[PDB]
Amino acid sequence: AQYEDGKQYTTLEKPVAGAPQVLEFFSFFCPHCYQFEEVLHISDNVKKKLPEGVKMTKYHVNFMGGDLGKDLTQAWAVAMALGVEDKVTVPLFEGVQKTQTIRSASDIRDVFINAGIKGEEYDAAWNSFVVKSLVAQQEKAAADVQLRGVPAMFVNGKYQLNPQGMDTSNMDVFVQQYADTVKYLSEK
Repeated sequence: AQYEDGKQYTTLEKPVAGAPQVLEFFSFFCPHCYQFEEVLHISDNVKKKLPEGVKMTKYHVNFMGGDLGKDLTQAWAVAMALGVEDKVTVPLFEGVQKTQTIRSASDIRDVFINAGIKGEEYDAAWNSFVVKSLVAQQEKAAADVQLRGVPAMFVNGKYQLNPQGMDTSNMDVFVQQYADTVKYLSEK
């Protein structure tokens, strides 16, 4: 067919029940993830082509970047709790990979301060049990799919996107094939 199991996507031998409809995993340390966010804007272009009533989840992972890696997963939980993802995603990517000015939890916090989250509000969330359960949700979702690499995207806990099977001569064409593939899998 035009979309083939094993080509633009793969099928989980062990499907995950009750998984989110579209579930993306990334790391602020991950070079292709930087590309997906800052150059390709994958999450956004997928959103623009997803149907009605299909919600999108994006989670951070621990397995890159050691101690700071875990700090960033917790920081992403803060971002989700406060709803400031769109304000901190770029400065966190650039802080880790471009300028390399993120070297500690305190430097992560600075990004949120600079984006206008109040210090007391950040520190309260950081230490909150609401954020602890969000960190657990992130870990469990990754565990559920045996996640070993990023970026990764799953549709309905059953299908994993396979971008290596797509043409990358043209960025925009690549993005639409990716988005269109997510839409296809979504309607499966």
